[PDB]
Amino acid sequence: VNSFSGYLKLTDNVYIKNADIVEEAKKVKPTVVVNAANVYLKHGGGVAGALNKATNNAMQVESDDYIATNGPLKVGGSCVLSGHNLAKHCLHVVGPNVNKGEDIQLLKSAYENFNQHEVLLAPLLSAGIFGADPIHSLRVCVDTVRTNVYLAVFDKNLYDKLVSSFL
Repeated sequence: VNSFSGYLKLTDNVYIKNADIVEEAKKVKPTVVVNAANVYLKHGGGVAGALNKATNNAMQVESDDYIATNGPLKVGGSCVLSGHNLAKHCLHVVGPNVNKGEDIQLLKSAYENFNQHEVLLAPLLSAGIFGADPIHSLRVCVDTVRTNVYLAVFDKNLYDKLVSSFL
């Protein structure tokens, strides 16, 4: 497990790669994979939908079981569930959605959940439909995460911009 290869080292504990996170998980077999989730743990698009489809909807049925007892998650909160065939554990983290007016300061609180796990395979948080600048999100990651995080970035153009600014 944790057979990470081909990653570019940005800091002493942050690594980056231009790759598909679902294909990486099947190749690395990580201990933890991170899901960019919403407060109701509905995996209907983005990274969440791709992970759930790779689990043949096993992630969605487990997520609904957790919501039935916990209710909605808080922005910046997280929960650890099973990783099914993709990893041992899946950490669902809810970043702030600046389109809904949620505070961008809460992105530090979202990344702080990574410090509960020794090594993670993760995407960037609060980007895309959550509306935060991906370069800003990566800045908050390298500033708050003290454990080993391996970042998969799908877009080649975005990948080159992040590398040019952080290496």
